[PDB]
Amino acid sequence: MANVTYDIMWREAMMELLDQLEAENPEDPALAPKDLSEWACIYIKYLQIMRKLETAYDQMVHPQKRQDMRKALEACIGRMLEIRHWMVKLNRGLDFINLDDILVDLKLGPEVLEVPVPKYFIEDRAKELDDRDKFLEALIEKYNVKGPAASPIIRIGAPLGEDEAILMIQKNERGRQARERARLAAITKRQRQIEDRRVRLGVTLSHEEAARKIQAAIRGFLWRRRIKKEADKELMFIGMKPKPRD
Amino acid sequence: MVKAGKKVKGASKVRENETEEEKKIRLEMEALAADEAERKAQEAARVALRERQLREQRYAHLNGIKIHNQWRKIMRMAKVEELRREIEILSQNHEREVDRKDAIM
Amino acid sequence: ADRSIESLFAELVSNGILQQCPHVHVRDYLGSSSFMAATLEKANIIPDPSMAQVRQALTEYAILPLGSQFIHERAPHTKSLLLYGAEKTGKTLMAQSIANLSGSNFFDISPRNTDGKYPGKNVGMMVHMVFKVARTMAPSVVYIDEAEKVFLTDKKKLKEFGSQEPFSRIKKELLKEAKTLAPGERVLVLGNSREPYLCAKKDEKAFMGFWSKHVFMPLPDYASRRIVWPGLFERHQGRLTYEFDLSTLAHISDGYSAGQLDMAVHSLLTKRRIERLRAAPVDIPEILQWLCKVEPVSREVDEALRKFMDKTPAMAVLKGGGKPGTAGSKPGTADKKKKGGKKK
Amino acid sequence: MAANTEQLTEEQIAEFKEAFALFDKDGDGTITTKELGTVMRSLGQNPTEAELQDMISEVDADGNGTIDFPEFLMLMARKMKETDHEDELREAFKVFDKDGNGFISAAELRHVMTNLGEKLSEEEVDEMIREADVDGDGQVNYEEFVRMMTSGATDDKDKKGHK
Amino acid sequence: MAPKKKGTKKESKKDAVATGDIEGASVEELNQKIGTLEKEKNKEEEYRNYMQL
Amino acid sequence: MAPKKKGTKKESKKDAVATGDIEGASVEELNQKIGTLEKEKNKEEEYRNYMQL
Amino acid sequence: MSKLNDKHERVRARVREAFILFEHKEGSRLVDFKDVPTAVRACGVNPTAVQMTHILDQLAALNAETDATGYVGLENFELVVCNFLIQQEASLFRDDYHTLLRAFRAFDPDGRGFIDAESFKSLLTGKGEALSEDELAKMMTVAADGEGKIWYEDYAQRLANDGRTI
Repeated sequence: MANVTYDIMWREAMMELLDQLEAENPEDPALAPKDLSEWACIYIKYLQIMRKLETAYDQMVHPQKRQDMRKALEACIGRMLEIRHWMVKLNRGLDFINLDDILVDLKLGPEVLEVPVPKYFIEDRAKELDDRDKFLEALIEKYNVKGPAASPIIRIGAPLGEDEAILMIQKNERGRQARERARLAAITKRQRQIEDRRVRLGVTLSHEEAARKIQAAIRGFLWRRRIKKEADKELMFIGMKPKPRD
Repeated sequence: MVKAGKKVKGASKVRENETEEEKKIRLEMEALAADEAERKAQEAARVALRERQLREQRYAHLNGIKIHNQWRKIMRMAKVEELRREIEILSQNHEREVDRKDAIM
Repeated sequence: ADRSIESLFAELVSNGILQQCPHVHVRDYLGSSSFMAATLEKANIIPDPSMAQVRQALTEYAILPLGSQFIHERAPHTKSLLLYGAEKTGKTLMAQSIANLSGSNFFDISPRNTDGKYPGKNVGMMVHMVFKVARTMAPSVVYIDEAEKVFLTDKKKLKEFGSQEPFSRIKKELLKEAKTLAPGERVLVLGNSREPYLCAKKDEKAFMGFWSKHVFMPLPDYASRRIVWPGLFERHQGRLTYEFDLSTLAHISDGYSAGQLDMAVHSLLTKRRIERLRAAPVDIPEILQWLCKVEPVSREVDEALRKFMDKTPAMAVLKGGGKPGTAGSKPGTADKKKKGGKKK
Repeated sequence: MAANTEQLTEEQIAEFKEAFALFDKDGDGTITTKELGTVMRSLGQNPTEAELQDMISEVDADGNGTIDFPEFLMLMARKMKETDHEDELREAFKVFDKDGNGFISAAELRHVMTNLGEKLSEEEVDEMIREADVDGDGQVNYEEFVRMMTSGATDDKDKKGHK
Repeated sequence: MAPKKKGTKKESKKDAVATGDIEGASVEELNQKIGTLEKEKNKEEEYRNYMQL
Repeated sequence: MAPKKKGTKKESKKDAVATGDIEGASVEELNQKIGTLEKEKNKEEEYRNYMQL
Repeated sequence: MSKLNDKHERVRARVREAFILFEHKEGSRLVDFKDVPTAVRACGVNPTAVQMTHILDQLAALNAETDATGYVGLENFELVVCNFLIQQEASLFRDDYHTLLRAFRAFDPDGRGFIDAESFKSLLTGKGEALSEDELAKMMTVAADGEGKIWYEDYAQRLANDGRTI
């Protein structure tokens, strides 16, 4: 976006924080948030506030603007942590709170519940964490320590003996060849039966008839390909297939 | 068919008087029985998974064909609607273009 | 005081307690949000919380406070997060991801890790090692694996572990040095439990009372399985085409865990299989061939996990079996009243 | 009519409905007689132009150019009884396989399609050669050609199960 | 155009057949009841898989 | 995600009753199969309603 | 009882189809003794060489009561093969891809993933019952690539899922 637009959304974050404060302590105490519905809407509001403040603090090129944003982002995140802990206390101790109904009512998605990870938790310490990892790896190579275990694999078992493997491969291959011989014999028998039927009927397959059958099959195959491609295009047009990304 | 899952109370006393040669024979027999059960369980799991696949697939293919047809029709007539939106958007776009080209004149 | 902090760091790295954190993310733990968890509370059914909710709660409890010194000074100070669940459910993955995202030192004081290291009275020494290093170079996290065995005091089950030194050797020093922490120090203690219900009677109280926040992280549901399967294939560098029967695969893989399916997919996907994936995408019978050698999680383990959940204080108060366990309840009052009424 | 349609399984009915509705774009429940052959071929059948015209005359008696789903279903019930088999297709190919060596030259097969029988257009033959002579060696293995034209038509789930 | 729910208000009444005791009744009727229950379970599984897809 | 009813401990060995040889099974066996089929149908219906909502 | 009955029925139908496939003449209900070894294996099972010799000896003994030398009757072949399948001896049931992959790893201790076709030829022809050169060439037409390397994984999968209906 435009840098002036990002400054505008930072200003909007400031007004949203002010409005959240005012809603928390309105001039009418009866309008103050009393139930979990209002407090959870307020919590979602701080969630989006900290989301966009976090994005802004990431993306601004202005040093002093980001320095001012750092306090706002830290304070908003800490406030949201306070709100989360307090709502868990008021939710009979359940650390997990269900907001799908409220999100649907307010026209928001479950992705809002996914609290983003601030990037400045790592980016600001790039060189320092680089040196720390360098020290870790230097100590690792000095002391010859083994890292975490890799992804586990089905322990199929130790390989069988050489002679036993030879024997069972021999039976397996004889069985496979027997099946192949049976399939070939079946195909040959079908061919012989069809040719004998044609001979008995007195119908010999001429070149013209063979060409007609082959061209019908080719037309069917090519038309199937074209139908599948046009159906794919209709899928991606009316919304049934993802178009191949360019 | 003796149920190996039920440990008989008193079988530990028999192992006390078992000789080394008999212990090795019993251990080998137990290992062979355990491997046979494991392979049978592996075969049964593969068969059960395949059958649960097919029964699920038996419903799956026909139901998916029907679903594809029904929502194909539904969002076909949905795609019909957005053409009118394109028409209107292009109408105001061309009107604005005509107005602004006149200003340049 | 006469030992340099850098020397302590080097020795901790050498002993396998302090290890380099792998580069993984919390979003590697796939899943779909529970689309009627609230409807289940409406119907008076306590749902297994969605893994999206689990990630949200874990982030808010640990990552956001630990990330900033200013925040951690004033936010609700959470010192212990309890992650208990079945095998291969992703506890290690979540721990590593949180540690990497927080950029914290990682001190592994798991009993299996520390077996054969600092035997005897030096069990008290390793704790001071780790605590001083963590305080000096915050942020830092101390990791415990199979935490149900640290607080155990039964001798039979301790010896059944086949350990030259009992796993409960670190219990007293862990408890003593835990109370020395304060907000703003950016030092955390994280434990992963497979059978948290193992602690019984006297050990059960000392077990439950030590972790502040109880995080129930369950198995993925149908949509979450449909998300996890292609994600696991992509993690193992495989891919399933658009026409893959993912719905039937998820339905027949109902009951399988994320890590268990990851292990099965790793076994199924070989280098030649990856090379020929373009020539032949993975088929469900091909998956089932490997999956037959894979045993799913027994219903008894899940039911015991549910009983431990019910024993956790929040829904323990919910189910009307126990009064709210306030920290101000001095033990002994219940026993004295019952024992003083039969001497007249 | 009902007796003929009773031979149809519900899966076959659903597949025929999908094929019909693919070219029933307007949703009125009918498809044109020109797209009728295309719907014929979408289901794995390989009707000739003469057969298509004959069945158009048989069913489209009113001559409106459109044939509806029940007539489609009875036509399917009539014509799947005589579906051309892979053995018959291979017997057709061995007629032009003069040497009996298992392959027919690409140019020879192109001339066969462009000169004998229902003449295939030059672009159709180009696609035929491109999808048959995949390696581009100028030789068409008609056995594998029969195999891949039969593939995608006759119940690939059956081939999956027959492993 | 998902099918209207004017089938459920009749299938609910149609699925409530003979929820009484089976004590002392015959092996034959037990077999037919097992068959009907198998059919009901198969239909429920079919519809579940349908709308799950 | 069908609700995990407490009491399904004994259904694990009952859901494995073979659909074969219904004839020849005693009255008690047929009653047990009837109960198993009813429980499986209820589970499938709950699972279907879960997808519905 | 009904499940045993229809298991027997499907076994009988499979054996009948196998015999009809190798029937010498259409309707003659006779299969040549030299074609019996392939017909026996065509029933979805791969008994060992000793078991095949035993089956051939049993069929010859049963045919000794008849005057058709060198040919096996449909009833006797059905009885023998259906007996073998019905009693469900573990030798007839086929191994899985897991055990096939286990055994195929014996000849590749280095874990290269491939086995030399020429060396595997000599191993097969000199160990166990001697494999013949014709079937050896047939099998290296399938398993051996252009480099002479036998990538044992796909061949094991083929030997697992070659006609394995589940």
